[PDB]
Amino acid sequence: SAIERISKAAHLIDMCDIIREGNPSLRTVAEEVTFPLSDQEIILGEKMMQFLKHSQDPVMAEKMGLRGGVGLAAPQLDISKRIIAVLVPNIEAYDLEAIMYNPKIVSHSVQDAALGEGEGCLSVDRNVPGYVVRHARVTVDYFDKDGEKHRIKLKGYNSIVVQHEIDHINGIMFYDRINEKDPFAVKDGLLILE
Ligand SMILES: OCN(O)CCCc1ccccc1
Ligand code: NI
Repeated sequence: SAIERISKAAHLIDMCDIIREGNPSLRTVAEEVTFPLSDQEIILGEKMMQFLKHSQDPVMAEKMGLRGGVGLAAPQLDISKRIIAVLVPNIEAYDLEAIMYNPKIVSHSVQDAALGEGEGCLSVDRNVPGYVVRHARVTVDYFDKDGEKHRIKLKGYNSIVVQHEIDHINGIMFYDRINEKDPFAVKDGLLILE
């Protein structure tokens, strides 16, 4: 069991725990978690966040052969649960740090946005150029490990990152939102971030 081994106290998540394109799990819609959460579901959230921090540490990422990341979704660990972790650094130490259970976008702006540099994915071993078109702004509802409900409004990079992870729990990949015809086309109402 993926969640079983990953939740072991001694286990440290690394690239070998992350599945890549081709694995059906990434195109499957993750199942919602029920409350109260099991101890394993809470630990998994914590393990995920620990992974993000490790991936962001120079020495850690190096020793563990980790690809840097600011977000991670359970499906990427072959665990089909609606659980995601986000850790966006400020340029406190973080612009956004959260472990979200059953996250859901309850409202979004008409205006769209996309990173000028485009996007990458820990489960995708290749570069796919293009603007990943997303909602500029979103209001997201989610539950924390204690089952408490949170409603937040995101913009800029945080908005992009959370949408990328929520897409994972819905079986969607970043390149699914890039314009096939013109990967770098700038449509009306599209806000390029940079
Ligand atoms: O699932 C997360 N992951 O593969 C790491 C990439 C996170 C990310 C990077 C740039 C723009 C949006 C999201
Ligand atoms: Ni990804």
